[PDB]
Amino acid sequence: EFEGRWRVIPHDVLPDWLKDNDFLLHGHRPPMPSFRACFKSIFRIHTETGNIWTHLLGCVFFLCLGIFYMFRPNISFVAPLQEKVVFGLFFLGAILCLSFSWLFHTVYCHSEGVSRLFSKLDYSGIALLIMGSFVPWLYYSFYCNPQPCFIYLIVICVLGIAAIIVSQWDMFATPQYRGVRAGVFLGLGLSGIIPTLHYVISEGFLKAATIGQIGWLMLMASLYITGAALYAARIPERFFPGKCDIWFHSHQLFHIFVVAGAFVHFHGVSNLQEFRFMIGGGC
Ligand SMILES: C[C@@H](O)CN1CCN(CC(=O)O)CCN(CC(=O)O)CCN(CC(=O)O)CC1
Ligand SMILES: C[C@@H](O)CN1CCN(CC(=O)O)CCN(CC(=O)O)CCN(CC(=O)O)CC1
Ligand SMILES: C[C@@H](O)CN1CCN(CC(=O)O)CCN(CC(=O)O)CCN(CC(=O)O)CC1
Ligand SMILES: CCCCCCCC/C=C/CCCCCCCC(=O)OC[C@@H](O)CO
Ligand SMILES: CCCCCCCC/C=C/CCCCCCCC(=O)OC[C@@H](O)CO
Ligand SMILES: CCCCCCCC/C=C\CCCCCCCC(=O)OC[C@@H](O)CO
Ligand SMILES: CCCCCCCC/C=C\CCCCCCCC(=O)OC[C@@H](O)CO
Ligand SMILES: CCCCCCCC/C=C\CCCCCCCC(=O)OC[C@@H](O)CO
Ligand SMILES: CCCCCCCC/C=C\CCCCCCCC(=O)OC[C@@H](O)CO
Ligand SMILES: CCCCCCCC/C=C\CCCCCCCC(=O)O
Ligand SMILES: [Gd]
Ligand SMILES: [Zn+2]
Repeated sequence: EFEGRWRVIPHDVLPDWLKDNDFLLHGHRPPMPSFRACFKSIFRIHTETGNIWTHLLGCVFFLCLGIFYMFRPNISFVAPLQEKVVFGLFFLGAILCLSFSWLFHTVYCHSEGVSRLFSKLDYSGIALLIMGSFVPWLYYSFYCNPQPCFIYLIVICVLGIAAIIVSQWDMFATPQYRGVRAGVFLGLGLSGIIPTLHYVISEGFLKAATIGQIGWLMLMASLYITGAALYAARIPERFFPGKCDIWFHSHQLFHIFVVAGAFVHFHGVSNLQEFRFMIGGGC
């Protein structure tokens, strides 16, 4: 098309608001204050191609998975309205996170102001992913006891809202604060260790590891700590500058870790429900 033609550019030519990873040396999209060109650029090769498509493709996937769940027969659930509301909040959190992300990774190169607004929606989406993922997990983990279930819900929501308020600070988006983000969100998700200690302290290592939770929760902490480590350390683009530029750089692998992470997490709480059903609502 002879409308909105652009070329990829090296890092040095990017304005300071687009310059974020000095290991992605070429393949950058230039500032294009046209969302027409921005959304058309989804069908182009560049540093954000994979970022766009992993969370764009992953967003339609959670959208389908969250629609199909809503239309599940109500005999499957002990309390289908309640049980569907808890999963619903996880699914919305998963959908919003991926949407804010693929939208931001798309309209990113548009302007400084636009990238500034959508990056704050992008960060905020991570916090809503963690918050929402806790809701069905606490519903089944603290099923027969609601004093911790209520407290831990407020704890994850008070922490998540703080993370979301800290995401509005413009320093938080700078590449000097990259480690601070990987710690802020990593801390948010790892704070689940509080209710894990508490659950284990009252059910015991038998009632906790027999029911898969311990084996699953560890893999989840692996995905969380390995994943955040990649983002903050910029691996592998640190070891192969200008070679891992279009495919397989850290932000791209991190997207895969987020979609995979939210799938492992869904399959986990979709087991706590398959189990709570095989036992009914007894206390
Ligand atoms: C003559 C080349 O310098 C032109 N070529 C540059 C890229 N490489 C090599 C390089 O990086 O210099 C050539 C390989 N090429 C097609 C093929 O190999 O058949 C892929 C498409 N590219 C995209 C682009 O760069 O805009 C078209 C322009
Ligand atoms: C300049 C861009 O318009 C090229 N662009 C499309 C065509 N290429 C070329 C190929 O087919 O070999 C595909 C693979 N390519 C290798 C390479 O070109 O170095 C990746 C890196 N290039 C950066 C660069 O070209 O300097 C970005 C991709
Ligand atoms: C001043 C800097 O420390 C912070 N600033 C970036 C400055 N750029 C400079 C450039 O990169 O050319 C100007 C672009 N523009 C504003 C304008 O129209 O002057 C966007 C809004 N600004 C507001 C401001 O200018 O303070 C946001 C942050
Ligand atoms: C959660 C998903 C939400 C939907 C995301 C968007 C999907 C559809 C995308 C549409 C892109 C259409 C192009 C939008 C083009 C408008 C911007 C533009 O360049 O305007 C120029 C002038 O009007 C001003 O100078
Ligand atoms: C559209 C409403 C359908 C209602 C079905 C009612 C029965 C309950 C359904 C349970 C889940 C069935 C398996 C479907 C599980 C979701 C997978 C999905 O949709 O992935 C999206 C990708 O294929 C595309 O990117
Ligand atoms: C889908 C994204 C996740 C966030 C929630 C979105 C809000 C959904 C709002 C309204 C949906 C109205 C219809 C809701 C339909 C759910 C009940 C249903 O059909 O169960 C199958 C049973 O009939 C079998 O016994
Ligand atoms: C922010 C997201 C919150 C969740 C929104 C979606 C909630 C799910 C919607 C409807 C579930 C209704 C379950 C109600 C089950 C009642 C029993 C019945 O008679 O079932 C017949 C069914 O066909 C009725 O659905
Ligand atoms: C983006 C999403 C962010 C997280 C939103 C958090 C909202 C929390 C509020 C309500 C969650 C659904 C509660 C649904 C109502 C629960 C009532 C109940 O009987 O609870 C006892 C159970 O624990 C065991 O049976
Ligand atoms: C996005 C949600 C991800 C999952 C939910 C929250 C994640 C919580 C974070 C970390 C929990 C990791 C648990 C790792 C295991 C700790 C429990 C423990 O001490 O078990 C004793 C047994 O090993 C004895 O055999
Ligand atoms: C959902 C289950 C876990 C999935 C993997 C999560 C990885 C660890 C979480 C946070 C650390 C990375 C912080 C990224 C902040 C900037 C957001 C971005 O643009 O990607
Ligand atoms: Gd400015
Ligand atoms: Zn991202």
